[PDB]
Amino acid sequence: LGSIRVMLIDDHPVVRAGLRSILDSFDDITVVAEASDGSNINTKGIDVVVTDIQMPGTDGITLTRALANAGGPPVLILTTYDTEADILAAVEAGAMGYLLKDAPESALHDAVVATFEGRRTLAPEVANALMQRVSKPRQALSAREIEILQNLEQGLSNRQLAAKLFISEATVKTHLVHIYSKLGVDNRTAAITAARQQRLI
Ligand SMILES: [Mg+2]
Ligand SMILES: [Mg+2]
Ligand SMILES: [Mg+2]
Ligand SMILES: [Mg+2]
Ligand SMILES: [Mg+2]
Ligand SMILES: [Mg+2]
Ligand SMILES: [Mg+2]
Repeated sequence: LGSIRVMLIDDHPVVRAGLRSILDSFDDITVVAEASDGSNINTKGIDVVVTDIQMPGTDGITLTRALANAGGPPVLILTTYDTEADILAAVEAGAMGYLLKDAPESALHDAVVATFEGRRTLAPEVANALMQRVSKPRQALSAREIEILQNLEQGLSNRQLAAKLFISEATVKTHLVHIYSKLGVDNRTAAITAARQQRLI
């Protein structure tokens, strides 16, 4: 056949229509099927699946894995640089290709062809979006949190901490949750050890 037969999947018909128009505009690509999620999909006659991440029912991450399990057609995942979707889970799913939805049209064409030919598209723009999303610098422990650790080191219970610092036992407990998360621990003895190793107190 002269054209690569695409199934285009997106829960947002206003966005889907723009992508369809772009894909169909190439002489070597034809959108033969559309869907609004990844459920019940029949891939007979489909050369490439082009899919969104965020969709109700079966999302693009689950669809990617399902098609992989079936030995189904290869998948190109489209997203946005500022997506609220789980971009890390999408990348971990191991689709053949990844591209942003507002990439140059030629790049979308080339991504479809690459996907069809079984060549990976790990688009730098997607990689950059992933790094931005997952690499979040975390704030220092606050003065209050350091104070709590210094008193935990002296062996104070939650009640004693509350009495000494003039904050409620519930407020103490909330702080401890946050401290334990920052320290990578789940109890008070381990927190003290970590705070000592980390030279925090
Ligand atoms: Mg969408
Ligand atoms: Mg056009
Ligand atoms: Mg066409
Ligand atoms: Mg095929
Ligand atoms: Mg453009
Ligand atoms: Mg070209
Ligand atoms: Mg000290």
